[PDB]
Amino acid sequence: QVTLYGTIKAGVEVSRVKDAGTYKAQGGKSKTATQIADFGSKIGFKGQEDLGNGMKAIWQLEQKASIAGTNSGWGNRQSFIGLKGGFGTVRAGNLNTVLKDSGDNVNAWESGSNTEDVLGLGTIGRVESREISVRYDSPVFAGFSGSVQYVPRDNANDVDKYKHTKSSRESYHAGLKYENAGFFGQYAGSFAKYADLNTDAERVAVNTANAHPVKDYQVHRVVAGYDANDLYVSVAGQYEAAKNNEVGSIKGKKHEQTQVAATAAYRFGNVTPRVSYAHGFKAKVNGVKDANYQYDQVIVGADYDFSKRTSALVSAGWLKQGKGAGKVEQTASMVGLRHKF
Ligand SMILES: [Cs+]
Ligand SMILES: [Cs+]
Ligand SMILES: [Cs+]
Repeated sequence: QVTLYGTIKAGVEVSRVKDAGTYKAQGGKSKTATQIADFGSKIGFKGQEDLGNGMKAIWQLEQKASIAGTNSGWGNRQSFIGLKGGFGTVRAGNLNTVLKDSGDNVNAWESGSNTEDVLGLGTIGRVESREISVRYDSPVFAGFSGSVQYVPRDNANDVDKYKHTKSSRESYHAGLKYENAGFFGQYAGSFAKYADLNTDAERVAVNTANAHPVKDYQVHRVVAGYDANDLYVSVAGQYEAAKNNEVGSIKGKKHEQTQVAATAAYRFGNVTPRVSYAHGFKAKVNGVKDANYQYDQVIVGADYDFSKRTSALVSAGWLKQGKGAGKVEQTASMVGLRHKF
């Protein structure tokens, strides 16, 4: 058995930015942008084969396939080969991170790439990635499951494979989840002894232009709530910390940020109204308070389910980043359609 699957999703987004620094027009306000945008349409192929003993071969090849014609590539969304059995599941390939998977219970919103941070809880998801890795996922037992995942040094830095001149960027990913009676709680995190961040505090490839080497890179996320009975509520707490590891005056000093997020939704027949709030507290950068990283956002909207596979989508969002006259405000709304096949 071999299956074709995917999601086609798109809409029109209206957005405005209030940034004193970049816009001379009155009040620091940009013009209003109106755009047809793909929301992340994708297409996949997957299969499994019973090997006879409660064991199965599994594989998946998933790709970005925006209906705007902007992606190219195979295997650039989660794609793997593995084996599943009484023992649980083992997979190797371009795999979601345990943090990336936990992101499903944090940020349910659909948007284009341009509005990811205002029509979605983009910022909290900055720690989420796909990685060339191996992963183990346990069976569920007494409502408990866990995952363990690893990125090899020579996958994190191909160039240095034979010369171990740069310190290793290998990383560890792990998670622990409990479901019972509509209640859920999970822990997800990662650790990298050495890593590299851009200024937005996403991880980037070693030797990327303006990458900032760090050491002791750790992320911790806790999410909890209730999902059942037409009611959805969740709350997430995230902690990110590292040491400056770039050679210079600031080497060894502490970076850190705490983020939180909350979503609630109710199902009214075919309509699901939803609201989300998130907050980034002031970061510590080289051991000093930095309110450029602080943010506050709120998103409201609704899905209308024409069918189990097809929804109309609407949302509106209001985001504030930084403090004072350096601050950026983004407002946006969209309307959209989603079809899962
Ligand atoms: Cs998205
Ligand atoms: Cs991300
Ligand atoms: Cs990556």
